[PDB]
Parts: sequence; C-alpha cells; structure tokens
Amino acid sequence: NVSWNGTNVFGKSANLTFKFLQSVSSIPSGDTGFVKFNAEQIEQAKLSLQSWSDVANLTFTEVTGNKSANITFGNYTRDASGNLDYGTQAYAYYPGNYQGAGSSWYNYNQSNIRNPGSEEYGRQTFTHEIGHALGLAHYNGHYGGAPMIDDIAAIQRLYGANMTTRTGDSVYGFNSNTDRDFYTATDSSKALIFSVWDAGGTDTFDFSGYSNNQRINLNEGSFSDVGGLKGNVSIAHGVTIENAIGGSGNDILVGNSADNILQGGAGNDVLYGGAGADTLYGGAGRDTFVYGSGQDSTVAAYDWIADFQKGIDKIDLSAFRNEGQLSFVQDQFTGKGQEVMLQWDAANSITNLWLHEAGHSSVDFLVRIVGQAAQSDIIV
Amino acid sequence: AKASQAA
Ligand SMILES: [Ca+2]
Ligand SMILES: [Ca+2]
Ligand SMILES: [Ca+2]
Ligand SMILES: [Ca+2]
Ligand SMILES: [Ca+2]
Ligand SMILES: [Ca+2]
Ligand SMILES: [Ca+2]
Ligand SMILES: [Cl-]
Ligand SMILES: [Cl-]
Ligand SMILES: [Cl-]
Ligand SMILES: [Cl-]
Ligand SMILES: [Zn+2]
Ligand SMILES: [Zn+2]
Repeated sequence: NVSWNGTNVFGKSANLTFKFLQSVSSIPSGDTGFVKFNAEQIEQAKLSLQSWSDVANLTFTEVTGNKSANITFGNYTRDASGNLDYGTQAYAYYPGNYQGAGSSWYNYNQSNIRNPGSEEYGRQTFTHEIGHALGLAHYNGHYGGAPMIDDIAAIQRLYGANMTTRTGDSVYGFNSNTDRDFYTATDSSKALIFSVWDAGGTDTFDFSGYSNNQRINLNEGSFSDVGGLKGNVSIAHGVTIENAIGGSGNDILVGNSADNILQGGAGNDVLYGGAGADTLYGGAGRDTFVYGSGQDSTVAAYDWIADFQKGIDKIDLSAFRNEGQLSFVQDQFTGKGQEVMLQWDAANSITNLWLHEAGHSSVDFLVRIVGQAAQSDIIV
Repeated sequence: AKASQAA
C-alpha cells in the first residue's frame, strides 16, 4: 500500500506537484525518442487529474522550469535500441524517492495518445497512469475516462475522501450541471461510462435522452444499464443519489432507502421506491409501481404516486402473498388482516390505498395517489 | 516499480 505519504499510511491527504516535461536526459524505462506533451494532451491530462482530486484529498499544482515534480508527463517513440515502437501504449511509476518515481510515459506513435480528447482510450490511459503514479496497484467501443468504483474506494483509502465535491443538488447524465465531460451527455448518441462520487445534496440521474430499455439503480455501490450499455454506470461507496429519470424505453427504476423522486418517462416502466417516502411518476405508458414489503410505504413516511392512470397503470402488491394473498375490500376492513382498500377523497381528488397486514393492530401501510384508481389496477 | 497499460 504505497502512497505519496509513505507505506501503509491511510486516510492522509497530499499536496502534489505535476509537470509536463519539456526535455529529459533519459527515460527511466530505457525507451527513447522523447516528445513533450502537445496542447490537447495537456488539457486532457488536467481533466484526468481533476477527476482524481474530485474524489480524494489530493491537490495538484503545476510546476515548470527545473523544479522537480511528484507526477510528470512525457511521450516516447522508440525503444532502447533506437527502433520505432508503434506497438506499446503507456506506463507509470509508483510513488517513492527513487529516480523516476511518479513519472508517466505514453507512446506518441499511438493516435489515441496524441488525440486523447477525441480518442477515448487516450483519456482513459491518462487517468489510469495517474492512478498508478498516485500509488494504486491492480462497452460497445467506448472507454470510461474517470476513476471507476473500485479505484475511487482505493484512492480514498490512501488519501481520504473529498467531502467538498458537488455538495449541491447535482444532475448526472442529460441536463448535467457537473461541468465534467464524463458525467455529461449532450445528446442520445453520447455513451455514459462513470462511477459517481457526490458528497451532499439532492441529486438526480437524468437518463431521459435515451430510447433504450434501461435499468437504473440508485442503491449505493450498485450498477445501472444505461443508454443501451450494460453496467456502465455505478454509484460509489459512500454516496446517496436521490432521484432518477428514465427515457422513452421500457425502464426499471430502483430507488434506495432515501426519499426518491422517480420518473419513468414514456414507455412501460417499472418503478420501485423501496424504503422511504417516495414520489413516483410513471409517465406516458403502462407503468407498474411495485411494493415489496409493508416497510416500503409506512403511514409515517408514505409514497405518493402523482400521475397514476386508472385502467392503464398497475400497482403491484403481489409480494404480500408471502404472508397470505391480499383480499380487496370495498369500504371497510374486517380486522382479519391481509386486506387492501382504495379510499376516495372526493374533496381533494386523492385515492388513499390502505393495506392492513396481518399481525398489525393498526393499518400501517398507505400509498397516496393523485387521481382515481380501480380495484382492477391493483395486482394482488 | 513500473506498471504497463495495455495497447
Ligand atoms: Ca450533490
Ligand atoms: Ca445526495
Ligand atoms: Ca421509460
Ligand atoms: Ca426510497
Ligand atoms: Ca412510462
Ligand atoms: Ca403511465
Ligand atoms: Ca417507499
Ligand atoms: Cl513492423
Ligand atoms: Cl430500500
Ligand atoms: Cl409510452
Ligand atoms: Cl399513456
Ligand atoms: Zn492499473
Ligand atoms: Zn463515448
């Protein structure tokens, strides 16, 4: 467990310097044909550095001239024999006090290295190489440009987590306010590959711009299938994301224990708020609002379903079968339990769905619905 | 201590 702070030193921040080498006396690997970073490489390298400082307590300051630096960047083009090397990609040296520690090197004969802003593998390579220079040891043609779930955990173990990042209400995906290219989709042709770090506020996964059937999971540490890819989005350990918006596809939106606002969008969606007081919008289409236990919608913290469509949407209470299939009752409970009732509040046009579970002395489950609902909309 | 990235 090597870091810039030493060996087996955990949770300690670092202030590091970096430098784009303009010349070298030698490359520590023995490769030759040094070429300095071009303008695009410089911009993309800084974006990679930023993606690391976003998640862990690292500060990076550029130095120039003859000043030494913790982390350095340079290209090579030839092997130790002086022959052209068009085959290799990049490498980096771990932190330490030895010559070349923290240095990272990239093959200028690779177009992805020269053009990391338009060839995604180049940006990913920068991020990856920097990870090693910091002490880390280890999708349909696209490459994630920022640290993924395990590396976020690992780098935070070394340097501590950055609790100042995006502490406001943050939106990831379409309509993003992150000012990070890897969290931003500007149109439906853009692929998203990221693991979100977010240190506070009420946040949204906006994947509204895609037509693919998506699976969006708001659980900490969980993976989502977004924009037609699989497992391309995850939520880092230590992060709570609150809201999700699906696209025009037939989606599955899985909430977490927090109070979530879930919007299915068009298409026939499945929405599962989970624990907490959730607000659910199925959107256009034949949507299903799923309840997996009495704890999903207690009276003290009940769900709202804000756009329910009688005769079109469904509410799934089949999970309650495990203690005896629910019986639907018209306007009164018997006291026997395992009963469900739809109660119409004519003054406010709200339907209250009350569910009385066996063994409960009071009716403890409620979902409030803005609109009418029928017995035949309820799956028991 | 050097780590290589795949090409
Ligand atoms: Ca936030
Ligand atoms: Ca949050
Ligand atoms: Ca949808
Ligand atoms: Ca929830
Ligand atoms: Ca829908
Ligand atoms: Ca609907
Ligand atoms: Ca809930
Ligand atoms: Cl050849
Ligand atoms: Cl939950
Ligand atoms: Cl639809
Ligand atoms: Cl509809
Ligand atoms: Zn690696
Ligand atoms: Zn892409």
